[PDB]
Amino acid sequence: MALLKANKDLISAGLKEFSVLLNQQVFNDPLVSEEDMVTVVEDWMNFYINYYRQQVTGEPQERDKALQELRQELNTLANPFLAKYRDFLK
Repeated sequence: MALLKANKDLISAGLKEFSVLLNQQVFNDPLVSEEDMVTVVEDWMNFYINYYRQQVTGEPQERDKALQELRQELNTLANPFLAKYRDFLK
């Protein structure tokens, strides 16, 4: 797996941020619909990616390769979240 120390070190920070942030969720009094929640997950990652991209380092392709993977992490991170909500409520 092609993952530099500094490159992977950046994604690791965001990876844990999503896990911890998700832990805050209680799932009991969610007023927001499942549809409106979808757009939130997308915008949520867009905000994080914009921050990290503003603090990268390496090479043109390296930074692009490291940031490109950030999507995979957040992409799947949604799998458990969506499965939980969909399983808990409609």
